[PDB]
Amino acid sequence: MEVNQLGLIATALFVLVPSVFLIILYVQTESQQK
Amino acid sequence: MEVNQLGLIATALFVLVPSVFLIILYVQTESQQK
Amino acid sequence: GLPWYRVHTVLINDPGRLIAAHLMHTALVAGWAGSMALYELATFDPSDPVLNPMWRQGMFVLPFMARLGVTGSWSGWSITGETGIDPGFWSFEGVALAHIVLSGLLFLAACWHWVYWDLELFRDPRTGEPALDLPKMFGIHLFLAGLLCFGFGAFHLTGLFGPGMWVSDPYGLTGSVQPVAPEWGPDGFNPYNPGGVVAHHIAAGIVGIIAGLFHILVRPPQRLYKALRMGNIETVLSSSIAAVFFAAFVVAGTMWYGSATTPIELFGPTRYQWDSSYFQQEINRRVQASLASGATLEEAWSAIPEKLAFYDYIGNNPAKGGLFRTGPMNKGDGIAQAWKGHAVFRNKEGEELFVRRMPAFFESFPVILTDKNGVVKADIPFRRAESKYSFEQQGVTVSFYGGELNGQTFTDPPTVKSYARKAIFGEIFEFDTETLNSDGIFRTSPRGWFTFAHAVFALLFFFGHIWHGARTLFRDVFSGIDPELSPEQVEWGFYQKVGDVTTR
Amino acid sequence: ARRTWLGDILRPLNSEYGKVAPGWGTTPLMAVFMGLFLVFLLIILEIYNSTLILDGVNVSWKAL
Amino acid sequence: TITPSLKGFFIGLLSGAVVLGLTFAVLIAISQIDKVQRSL
Amino acid sequence: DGIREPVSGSLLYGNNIITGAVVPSSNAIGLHFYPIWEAASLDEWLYNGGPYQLIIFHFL
Amino acid sequence: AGGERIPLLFTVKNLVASTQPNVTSITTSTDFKGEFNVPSYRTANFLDPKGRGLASGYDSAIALPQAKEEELARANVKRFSLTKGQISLNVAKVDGRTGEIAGTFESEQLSDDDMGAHEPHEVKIQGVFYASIEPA
Amino acid sequence: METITYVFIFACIIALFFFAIFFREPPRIT
Amino acid sequence: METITYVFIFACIIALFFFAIFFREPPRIT
Amino acid sequence: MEPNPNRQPVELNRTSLYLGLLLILVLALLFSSYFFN
Ligand code: CLA
Ligand code: CLA
Ligand code: CLA
Ligand code: CLA
Ligand code: CLA
Ligand code: CLA
Ligand SMILES: CCCCCCCCCCCCCCCC(=O)OC[C@H](COP(=O)(O)OC[C@@H](O)CO)OC(=O)CCCCCCCCCCCCCCC
Ligand SMILES: CC1=C(/C=C/C(C)=C/C=C/C(C)=C/C=C/C=C(C)/C=C/C=C(C)/C=C/C2=C(C)CCCC2(C)C)C(C)(C)CCC1
Ligand SMILES: CCCCCCCCCCCCO[C@@H]1O[C@H](CO)[C@@H](O[C@H]2O[C@H](CO)[C@@H](O)[C@H](O)[C@H]2O)[C@H](O)[C@H]1O
Ligand SMILES: CCCCCCCS[C@@H]1O[C@H](CO)[C@@H](O)[C@H](O)[C@H]1O
Ligand SMILES: CCCCCCCS[C@@H]1O[C@H](CO)[C@@H](O)[C@H](O)[C@H]1O
Ligand SMILES: CCCCCCCS[C@@H]1O[C@H](CO)[C@@H](O)[C@H](O)[C@H]1O
Ligand SMILES: [Ca+2]
Ligand SMILES: [Ca+2]
Repeated sequence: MEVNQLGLIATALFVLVPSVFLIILYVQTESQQK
Repeated sequence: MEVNQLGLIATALFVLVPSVFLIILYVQTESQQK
Repeated sequence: GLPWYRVHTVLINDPGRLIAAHLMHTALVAGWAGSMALYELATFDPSDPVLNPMWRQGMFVLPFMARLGVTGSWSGWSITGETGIDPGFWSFEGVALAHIVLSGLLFLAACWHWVYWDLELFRDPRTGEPALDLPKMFGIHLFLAGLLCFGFGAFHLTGLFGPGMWVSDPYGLTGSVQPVAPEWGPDGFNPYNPGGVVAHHIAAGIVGIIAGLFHILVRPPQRLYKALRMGNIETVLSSSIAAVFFAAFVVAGTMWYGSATTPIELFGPTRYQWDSSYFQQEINRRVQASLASGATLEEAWSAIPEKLAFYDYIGNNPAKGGLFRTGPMNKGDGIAQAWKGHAVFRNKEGEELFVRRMPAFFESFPVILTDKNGVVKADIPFRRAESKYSFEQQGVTVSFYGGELNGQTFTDPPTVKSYARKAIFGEIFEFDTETLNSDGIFRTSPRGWFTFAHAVFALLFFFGHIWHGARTLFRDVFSGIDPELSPEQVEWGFYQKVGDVTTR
Repeated sequence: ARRTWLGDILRPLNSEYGKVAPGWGTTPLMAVFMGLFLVFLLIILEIYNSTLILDGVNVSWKAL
Repeated sequence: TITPSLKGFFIGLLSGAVVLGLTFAVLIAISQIDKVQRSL
Repeated sequence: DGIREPVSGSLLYGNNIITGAVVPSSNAIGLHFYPIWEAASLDEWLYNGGPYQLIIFHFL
Repeated sequence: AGGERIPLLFTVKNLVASTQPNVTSITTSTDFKGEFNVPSYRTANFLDPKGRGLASGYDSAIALPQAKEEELARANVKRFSLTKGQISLNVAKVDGRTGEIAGTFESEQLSDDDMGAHEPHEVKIQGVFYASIEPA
Repeated sequence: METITYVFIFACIIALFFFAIFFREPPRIT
Repeated sequence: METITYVFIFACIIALFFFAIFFREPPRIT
Repeated sequence: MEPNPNRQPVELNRTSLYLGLLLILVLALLFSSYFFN
């Protein structure tokens, strides 16, 4: 199918950038003193 | 120029994935009890 | 700790780092402007302002530079089609460079203000607590805004010391940057009168200067200070967001309806010029004037500027696009090359027939031809078995006047029908569809994209206003209501006045 | 906190946090300007909307 | 000159001022007649 | 619709998430019960919309 | 304007140019008009950046060993242009004692076609000229 | 490429379901 | 798109230089 | 430098991680068809 050639990187960064933001924040919460 | 259509996402993920791994590790080190 | 959606509240009691964050936001925005201009210069084709102007090419910041007088490139071209021009430093490239340098300097200032956050200037001299005197800051900044507004109007727009602004004829054929004198009568409030833009900046600027001085010199009334929580910087965020969503709705409106500050040679024509056949009427007027003066039909139509014919084409209507049909208009119908000329359809009796034009609402539209009184005379049928008006039955032909096909007549029904299909879009053009691998599907112009983003952001900023106005007026209960809340204050009959314990 | 040359010059401009005029102060005058401004906005809206039509004011591209 | 629609604009302006003025005049009068009672 | 006009529903046959579907079983079948073992082959079962019936009956 | 570079072989090679009749003396009214040859801007040995040429070089795109050749024929098969140019010389000054004349010229000719790879452009050249005439 | 992308996102969601159920923060009475 | 990519990576490297010099872990004698 | 007293730690608990990843992934599943177009 003749899809948009930027659709793949658009979708990839749409997932990765905010997901990574959340993972950074989660992991540094877990490493805080308990 | 007729470049490889996957060159962009290859380069982006090559940068993003290992950089994110380091950033995660660094930030959760900083947040540990000093 | 702080939830993720509150991380930036660490700035509320830290004026120095708030300034640093504002410097960084400013650096990012100026860096975007420079980057965007460079990307547009790397992709813009300046070779044809007639059939390939900036608004066919997806240019978004180029029209804003042109609106205020930046029209030339260091490489020698201008957006009105000139060669060998010298723009001086303030070419499109020089503007872009200036924004990149500004971005770097703001970045460095942000670093300084983040490190040296603890300035004595930011402390209340009595309490030693961080404190901004927002009422007086408002006066200082309003005075500055008024001076700058006034100077923009009195020096830049007038050409007294500056280039002026983009102005054009009513059909967008001969636009250029010109000095503009202020209009001091009631036509200054006509959105289509550029002199009113000049008068506005002179008059509003002076008013801003006067009101700025008032706000520097006169303290807020105690009753307004308390009611609007003028000691709380979040009240400024609330009312500033409100002013900004008002301004955003205004620029969305003037972009969609058109005004002296949204000219069609920079942003493309409006949807309403298609709705009202604005360009078709002027084309017909010129042709009829040529005929009355003794021109032949070929001469009358050959006198129509291709730029004028091109506005009378629905592929330039900004209400023909799609939300995910991305890029320049040229990616759709193609890069316009030439006017084919005006198509005149006739039936076998020789009556002139007119193709019913497509309204903007319709993604697709049938081919129906009427005589001058609107009586249907031919069409392209769907079902054939009871067809009465087919081009074959009615002997429909098409002759072209002006443009590439001037003097030519077609009688082959498939060829005549193909031209009739194009005539529902208005005037007919030849397009290069190969250079961009154009897909034949209409896209909107910068007029459409600007209007969409700013109406959307305006509506979203209404929520921001509501949210921060609430945070301001309800700061005392941000973490919850009083754990010892008097049930008599919420039950009925205890207090004469709701929520006032002094009322029994 | 850190004093600077520039900070000492600007100090009086950020020294009156919390200072108010008594009572209602200039609120009445402010209300008059607000009302005038509401009428101004209503005028320019109705001109643009063709609800208010003025001699010599042709709200169109044609005759700018 | 005063066009018909400028005259109409003035009629609408006056009408709105009358509605607001009568409304507030009535509310102010009622609020003064029927005051809340507070302990001294 | 049982008129030998097959509708493509799957991703690999040209659909995206918005257009894709498991397509209802053939109008020629009507309300007849069409398990896998009523077809002469999986290829027949697939052409006639066998997956739809297996899925909706197990789902319900 | 915009950066496009136009190379040309500015030339009057094999010029033959004639005056009006009855030039019993050359004066500031004498004019010359004539035609000249414009040979290819590069001569036959010139090799393109992939080593292809006319009288030397490769005859194919050797970095694309199995590409189809018809689409590259215009780049692969070098051609040598030979066209005509025109010039007018307007005498503006004459030293009758020394046989020297000077004036302005205008010439028209085609630009470089890169050995057939693209269409040439039309060029107009204006300038000044000098000539010394002597009996022979 | 599009099919791979759609199935990839779907597969990540199914994996997320698994962690969200079996590796949730356990509810604790305090 | 290629040029953007090359310049982007380069610009990130220059930024990294800035942080690595001016926002380094300060060397400390103990 | 003297420390900034306005700094605060930041947190994202595990449930919020799961909720956020679900939002992102489902938004991606939704908009990806339109990005490919
Ligand atoms: C230093 C001075 C300076 C100058 C001379 C320019 C000049 C330009 N800018 Mg740049 N810019 C600057 C600084 C500057 N900029 C800074 C600091 C930033 C970061 C915020 C930017 C970010 C920027 C962007 C994002 C863009 C530009 C663009 C441009 C071009 C068009 C400008 C335009 O349409 O403005 C329009 C300005 C207005 C409509 C002003 C609105 C004012 C509001 C309504 C005032 C509201 C509050 C006020 C207090 C109310 C009271 C008023 C009182 C008088 C009564 C022009 C070349 C455009 C461009 O072409 O980029 C290549 C563009 O898109 N600039
Ligand atoms: C004689 C001097 C003079 C002259 C000739 C002008 C001329 C102009 N003024 Mg200026 N002005 C002046 C002095 C002057 N002004 C002074 C002294 C002040 C006080 C500082 C102002 C403050 C001012 C403001 C606030 C505005 C103008 C605007 C304008 C433009 C009006 C035409 C237009 O496009 O309206 C278009 C704008 C409107 C018709 C107003 C719309 C009002 C909306 C409907 C209110 C509700 C908004 C709210 C968010 C709800 C939206 C809901 C929606 C989503 C459905 C015109 C350039 C307007 C402008 O900038 O236009 C581009 C404008 O908004 N002027
Ligand atoms: C005001 C903002 C604005 C506007 C009106 C424009 C307008 C334009 N741009 Mg520019 N651009 C901008 C900002 C803007 N741009 C920014 C910030 C960048 C850096 C990314 C660019 C970089 C850029 C490039 C590289 C190009 C353009 C191009 C264009 C043209 C084509 C636009 C298009 O196809 O959009 C398509 C728009 C969409 C598909 C809409 C996206 C909607 C999103 C995905 C919705 C997301 C929803 C969200 C996830 C929901 C969350 C829900 C949750 C809260 C629960 C058009 C003139 C093109 C052009 O022709 O250049 C000459 C082009 O190549 N722009
Ligand atoms: C001048 C504009 C402006 C400013 C300075 C602020 C400032 C603030 N907001 Mg408000 N707000 C605004 C407009 C603004 N807001 C608008 C338009 C909305 C509706 C969308 C809101 C709705 C809102 C809510 C519901 C809340 C705030 C909160 C806050 C505070 C914490 C912000 C934070 O830590 O986010 C951190 C943000 C992130 C870590 C990532 C956000 C990622 C976004 C969603 C996606 C991508 C953003 C992209 C980069 C933006 C480009 C923007 C451009 C297109 C305009 C801070 C005081 C919070 C608060 O009150 O705390 C006490 C809060 O709960 N704001
Ligand atoms: C749903 C609409 C709505 C709501 C619930 C709020 C709520 C609030 N506003 Mg916001 N505001 C709004 C829309 C709204 N606003 C609009 C459209 C603007 C213009 C941009 C503003 C500008 C604004 C400012 C500048 C400030 C507030 C503030 C506030 C807070 C205090 C109450 C207040 O001042 O109300 C204000 C009153 C109204 C919104 C009602 C106005 C009714 C008008 C005058 C009637 C006009 C009739 C009209 C002339 C008829 C002709 C129509 C024409 C088409 C023919 C409260 C959170 C303040 C705050 O944040 O304090 C901390 C504050 O400083 N508001
Ligand atoms: C709880 C487990 C369960 C149930 C209820 C079903 C049910 C069904 N399967 Mg599925 N299946 C299952 C597990 C199950 N399956 C598993 C684990 C696999 C992988 C091996 C499959 C693989 C599979 C395939 C490949 C197909 C089915 C098909 C069917 C349908 C036809 C079945 C049939 O003819 O049985 C007939 C058996 C009987 C009639 C005997 C019934 C004996 C009981 C004791 C008598 C009383 C029944 C009566 C209704 C009482 C009900 C009331 C209450 C007390 C329960 C029916 C919807 C077919 C289908 O989808 O067609 C569209 C089909 O092609 N199944
Ligand atoms: C240009 C570069 C821009 C980069 C931007 C990168 C960041 C942007 C991404 C931000 C994402 C934030 C997500 C936070 C997610 C998150 O943290 O949620 C949980 C969070 C709970 O907060 P609490 O106050 O309990 O605090 C706990 C703290 O640990 C959180 O920090 O609530 C919210 O954040 C409000 C928004 C809820 C939204 C919930 C939606 C979940 C529903 C699932 C929807 C999909 C299924 C639909 C089926 C039909
Ligand atoms: C340092 C320095 C310097 C430099 C600088 C620089 C180089 C800069 C740059 C800058 C830049 C270069 C910047 C950029 C920016 C950008 C931006 C900021 C963007 C953003 C974006 C966005 C935000 C988007 C969004 C979106 C999307 C993505 C999708 C669609 C939708 C929207 C639109 C929303 C100098 C040397 C001068 C000097 C001084 C020092
Ligand atoms: C391409 C996508 C990129 C996305 C990048 C997103 C980056 C987000 C950066 C988050 C930064 C977190 O910032 C981090 O906060 C934690 C607390 O939360 C701080 O940690 C501090 O608080 C904790 C908890 O009391 C103490 O144990 C610790 O000793 C102290 O230093 C770290 O000093 C800081 O480094
Ligand atoms: C960052 C490098 C700055 C280079 C400055 C080059 C100035 S160039 C100079 O500028 C004048 C003012 O615009 C013009 O009027 C003039 O024609 C032009 O030659
Ligand atoms: C018999 C079909 C050919 C007769 C001419 C068709 C109408 S005109 C035709 O339309 C195409 C679509 O816009 C354009 O891309 C192209 O430039 C143009 O030649
Ligand atoms: C920071 C500004 C960098 C300067 C950009 C390059 C010089 S300017 C550049 O030159 C090209 C070739 O002549 C032109 O085609 C193009 O239109 C023009 O923008
Ligand atoms: Ca094609
Ligand atoms: Ca002479």
